[PDB]
Amino acid sequence: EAAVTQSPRNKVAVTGGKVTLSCNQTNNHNNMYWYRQDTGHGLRLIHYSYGAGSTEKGDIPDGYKASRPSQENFSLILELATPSQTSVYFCASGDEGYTQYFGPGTRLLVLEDLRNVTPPKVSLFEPSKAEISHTQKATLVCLATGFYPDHVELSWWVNGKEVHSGVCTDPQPLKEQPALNDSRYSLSSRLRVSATFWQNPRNHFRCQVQFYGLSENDEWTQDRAKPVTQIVSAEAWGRA
Amino acid sequence: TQVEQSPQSLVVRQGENCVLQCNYSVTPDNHLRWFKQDTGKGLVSLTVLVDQKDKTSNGRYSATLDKDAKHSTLHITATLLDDTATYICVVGDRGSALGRLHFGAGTQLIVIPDIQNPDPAVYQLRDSKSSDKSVCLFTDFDSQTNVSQSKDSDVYITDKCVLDMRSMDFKSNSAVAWSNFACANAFNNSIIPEDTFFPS
Amino acid sequence: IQKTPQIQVYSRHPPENGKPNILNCYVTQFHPPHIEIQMLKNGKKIPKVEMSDMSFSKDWSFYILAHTEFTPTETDTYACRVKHASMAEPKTVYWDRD
Amino acid sequence: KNYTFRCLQMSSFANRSWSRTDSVVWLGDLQTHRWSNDSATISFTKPWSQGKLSNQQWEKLQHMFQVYRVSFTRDIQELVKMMSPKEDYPIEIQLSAGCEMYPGNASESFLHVAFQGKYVVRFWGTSWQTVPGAPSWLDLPIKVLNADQGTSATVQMLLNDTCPLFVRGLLEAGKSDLEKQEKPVAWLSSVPSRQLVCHVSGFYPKPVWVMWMRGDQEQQGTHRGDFLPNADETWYLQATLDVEAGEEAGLACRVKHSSLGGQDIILYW
Ligand SMILES: CCCCCCCCCCCCCCCCCCCCCCCCCC(=O)N[C@@H](CO[C@H]1O[C@H](CO)[C@H](OCc2ccc(C)cc2)[C@H](O)[C@H]1O)[C@H](O)[C@H](O)CCCCCCCCCCCCCC
Ligand SMILES: *[C@@H]1O[C@H](CO[C@@H]2O[C@@H](C)[C@@H](O)[C@@H](O)[C@@H]2O)[C@@H](O[C@@H]2O[C@H](CO)[C@@H](O[C@@H]3O[C@H](CO)[C@@H](O)[C@H](O)[C@@H]3O)[C@H](O)[C@H]2NC(C)=O)[C@H](O)[C@H]1NC(C)=O
Ligand SMILES: *[C@@H]1O[C@H](CO)[C@@H](O[C@@H]2O[C@H](CO)[C@@H](O)[C@H](O)[C@H]2NC(C)=O)[C@H](O)[C@H]1NC(C)=O
Ligand SMILES: *[C@@H]1O[C@H](CO)[C@@H](O)[C@H](O)[C@H]1NC(C)=O
Ligand code: NA
Ligand code: NA
Repeated sequence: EAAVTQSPRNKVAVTGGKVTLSCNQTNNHNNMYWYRQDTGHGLRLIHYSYGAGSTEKGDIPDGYKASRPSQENFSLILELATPSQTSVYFCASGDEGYTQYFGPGTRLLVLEDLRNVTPPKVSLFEPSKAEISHTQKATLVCLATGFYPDHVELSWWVNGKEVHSGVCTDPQPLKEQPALNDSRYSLSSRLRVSATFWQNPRNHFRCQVQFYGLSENDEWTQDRAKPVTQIVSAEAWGRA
Repeated sequence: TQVEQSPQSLVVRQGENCVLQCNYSVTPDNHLRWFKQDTGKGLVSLTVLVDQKDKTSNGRYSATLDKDAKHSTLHITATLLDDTATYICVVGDRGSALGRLHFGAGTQLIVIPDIQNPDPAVYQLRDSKSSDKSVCLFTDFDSQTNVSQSKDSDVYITDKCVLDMRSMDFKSNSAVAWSNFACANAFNNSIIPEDTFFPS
Repeated sequence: IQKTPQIQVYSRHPPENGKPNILNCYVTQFHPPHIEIQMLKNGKKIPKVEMSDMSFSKDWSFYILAHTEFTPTETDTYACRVKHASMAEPKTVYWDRD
Repeated sequence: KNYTFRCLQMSSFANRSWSRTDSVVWLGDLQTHRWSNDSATISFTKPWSQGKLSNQQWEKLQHMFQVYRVSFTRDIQELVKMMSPKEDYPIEIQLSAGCEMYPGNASESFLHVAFQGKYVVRFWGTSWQTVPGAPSWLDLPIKVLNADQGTSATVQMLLNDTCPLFVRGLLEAGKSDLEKQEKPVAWLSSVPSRQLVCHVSGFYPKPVWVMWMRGDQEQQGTHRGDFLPNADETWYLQATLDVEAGEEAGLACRVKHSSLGGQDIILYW
């Protein structure tokens, strides 16, 4: 019942830039805790708080500042972001008891430079008639291409509602040019439905890629469109 | 680190049981908690053990704690695909908020699903907008089949991935290939079943 | 709040000139427990004075017993000097055989 | 017949990092244990200090205390952070824990806590509580401490079961030391200002009787001082009488003590 929320959920930042990770909790818990999770390590405590105005150093506080302006909100501030702060950050809260209630986590990537950031192109590939004939099933394939960096969330939407059943997305994007320094990525996903579901012309199918890039405040000196955090999608209607 | 987990990683087949272990040196040791973490997701508490010689159960999950040995095991009975995750052991040094948590680095479990009726095929799929572009979908192959990268570096092939149509109780493997190229030639660098359907 | 230590100096056995004895310095009623106790012969620090473990009474005030071997004479003076945060200057209490 | 067993803990926290914890243990007026900050283990100060505990029972008990000392130290430090900035270093904490032993297998256990030299907190029944006069801010520490069921269960067993049992054994094992008789030696002196002093030293146990006397007449001007300890676990006492100079002769100091067995000490001036 005691829920904790984190914002943003995903962030791309530049070295030397400022990053604020926010944590909100409406349980009236005095105590809040910031952790980072890195491969080959358990969660490590950065900063904690016993109440409003209170912040305390954890195990690895260097390069981080904490802020507890109210009971509800605990902020983690990276004044001068470094690549070594690329991580997944978890916030937690609790009362006097021993249980800590964890938020859903925040993925942070700190790049050296933002020059290569590019949003995806998204295409939706319609099921083959052969598949429908052979299996009585219909697989849609979604393809996101030409994006950098690799921080995307791909999701499937049928009639304005997200579907999870019959979905599978590549565990990681693959590199389009493995030879090159800052290769663009491609990601694919499948949605499989029954033939009759796809054959229904009132079923609207959409593949959505949430891309994480620059904020409105980030400086941009290049010619192309500013590669901001955005959604790119592709859609098709069912048909007989 | 005062909390060590074993194995580091393991692969099991659907229906099999597995044992995950936790060894710690944390003093004092008020309680031990097991978390499940799906890839790119948060921490889901499975159980908490508190007693000197404790035993808990939560559906197909059961756990033991032996404080004298400073050792805990998590048993997963009859693994399902959705058990694919990292399992994290956490020891708390106090029965209150004055405590610090001590996290293990986790154990990666992969459960290979049972493919009931394989029907391997390679289909061509066309772009909803511009029909000139296409992908090749290798689907409905057995978990025994391995999908290799292409020799051509202008061809792209994904690693195999399994989807679950829950309502139909149906699972199928697939892989995708595209370029700028025929579907007959797409998976030439892979050892694919001989009965693979290539529609005309 | 800090409380001013009481010092009591007394001999273990009946004092007789030229006869080895033990001199006790009993310091009580102080808070906080950080204290420095010196036993002096003719104003000079006596070496290797034994200290009891610090303790406290029912009223939560601390006490400690310093003691040393001494041989009283007609000339020699013996004193106990205590510095404690509750006092601006160190307090000296002289052994009076009478 | 009634002996009080006292475990006395003194903890000083100078700042966020520096702290020290020292403990002494008393059965009546005899020291049975010492636990210096510098020491990993509890020291016996008597041959019988282990009581009737086996080596395994003692090791388990000591280990519990070892964990406690480290834990207590961190807990105070964390509670200070929690109340910030209401309370600040330096901080002195005292614990007085033990049991009073009555005849016929009866006892009362206690655990009292003083903060900055003032009794504020006790363990009673199954939980921590503040006592009358305690500041309100302590309500949060008490809430946190009471959240820890494991500590609660441990303390309960410690106070209800362990103390009485341990002390029963201590009384058996240390019988000869507890019941020892040591003879007082007296001597007289005078400081003009005149005031006569009767020194009584080397007696055990504590109960004693000292009065200045003219023949058979108890001089009601006798002022008994406090009981002062010797290093050898005997007691010192002095009784003073204020007199007019010239009226010295005829005065004696009578000392009654259980060790003399009827033979009172009389010293004439
Ligand atoms: C008491 C006398 C008995 C006689 C014994 C024989 C005497 C021999 C001589 C001994 C010489 C030593 C002298 C020392 C004198 C001091 C003695 C009095 C202190 C007694 C308190 C002992 C507490 C013991 C517990 C402890 O260590 N807690 C500590 C560790 O706990 C952790 O570890 C355990 C391991 O046992 C528990 O897990 C295991 C567990 C889990 C679940 C269950 C069900 C059971 C177990 C626990 O749940 C787990 O949280 C815990 O940190 C306590 O909070 C310590 C502090 C207690 C003191 C509080 C005083 C109040 C101060 C107010 C502060 C106000 C100031 C504010 C700025
Ligand atoms: C240990 O002994 C205590 C009581 O003994 C007292 O406290 C000790 C710490 C020592 O200082 C002793 O010298 C002292 O005599 C037991 O505490 C008692 O527990 C029971 C329940 O376990 C309490 O009953 C409750 O009453 C309340 C009403 O206020 C109800 O709400 C509850 O439902 C429950 O019935 C009882 O009040 C309590 N006694 C006191 C005075 O607080 C303790 O159980 C015992 N522990 C063990 C494990 O032996
Ligand atoms: C009192 O004892 C404690 C514990 O033995 C001391 O704390 C340790 O100090 C050492 C330095 O010698 C550090 O290496 C450790 O990190 C500390 N240990 C623990 C468990 O915290 C403390 O310094 C002692 N106090 C004094 C004043 O000597
Ligand atoms: C904390 O207190 C000690 C002793 O009072 C003192 O020497 C020092 O200023 C502090 N310790 C350090 C080194 O921070
Ligand atoms: Na804890
Ligand atoms: Na404070």
